[PDB]
Amino acid sequence: TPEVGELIEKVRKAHQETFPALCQLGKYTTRVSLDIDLWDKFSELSTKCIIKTVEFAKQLPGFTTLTIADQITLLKAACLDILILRICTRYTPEQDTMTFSDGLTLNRTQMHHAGFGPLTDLVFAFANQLLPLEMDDAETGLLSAICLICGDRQDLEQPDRVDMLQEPLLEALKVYVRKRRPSRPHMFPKMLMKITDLRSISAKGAERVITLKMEIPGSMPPLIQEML
Amino acid sequence: HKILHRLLQ
Ligand SMILES: CC(C)(C)c1cc(C(=O)/C=C/c2ccc(C(=O)O)cc2)cc(C(C)(C)C)c1
Repeated sequence: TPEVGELIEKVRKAHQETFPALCQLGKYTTRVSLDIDLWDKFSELSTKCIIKTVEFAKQLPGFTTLTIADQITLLKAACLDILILRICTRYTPEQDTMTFSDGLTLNRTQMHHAGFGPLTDLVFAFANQLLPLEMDDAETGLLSAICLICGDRQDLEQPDRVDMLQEPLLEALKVYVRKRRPSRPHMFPKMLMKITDLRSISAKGAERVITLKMEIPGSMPPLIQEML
Repeated sequence: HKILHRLLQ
C-alpha cells in the first residue's frame, strides 16, 4: 500500500491543483433559448477548464508515456465527460446552482440559457446523485482519471497499454474507498456506475454541440473545436 | 490539433 498511497496522493494533488473545490470559491452572480452573454462567459470558462484538464492529465502517472496520438484521442473522448463531472461537483443544492472556477454561480434557468438547453435537468439530476456519495478530492480525481484513461475509445493505437494504465487507478480507488468509508461497502461499484451514467449524458451532449454550433453567433473557440 | 499539441509538449 505505499505505492498505492503515492498514487492516490499524486492524483489528489493533480485534481486539487487544477480544480478548486466549491467551498474555496468566492461566489458572484449575474425570450430566447440561448442567451449569448451567458454563452460567451460559459464558453470562455469551459476553454480554461479544458486547459486545466490537460494539465491534470499530464500529471497522471504514465499518461505522457502513451503516444501523443493516444493522449489526444483520450482527451478528446473524455472532454465533455470530465467537464460535466467537474461542474456537477460544484453544485449547491439549497440554491440549485453551479459555480465555475472564477466564482460565477448560475442557477438552473441560467445554466439552461448558457447552453445546456434540453440537457439541463439531466445534468442537474446527475449532480444531485453525486451528493450522497460525499466524494472528496482524491475520489473525484480518481474517477476523472479512470474516465480519461479508458482503453475502449475508438482509434487508440495501444488500447492494451491504456487498460494497464487504468487498472492501478481502479485498484487505488477501491482501496481508498474501503479505508475511508468502511460503513459504505458498496461505494466502489456505486461510483463506477456513475461513470457509466456520465458517458450517457456526454453522448447526448455531443449531439447538443452540433445544435449549439448552428445557433451561436460566430465560431466555437478554437480549442473547443479541436476537442469536440 | 495545433493547440492541443502545444499544451501537451
Ligand atoms: C453538455 C453541453 C451543454 C453540450 C456542454 C457542457 C459543457 C460543460 O459541462 C462545461 C463544464 C465546465 C465549465 C467550466 C468549469 C470551470 O469553470 O471550472 C467547469 C466545468 C461545455 C460545453 C462546451 C465545451 C462549451 C461546448 C458543452
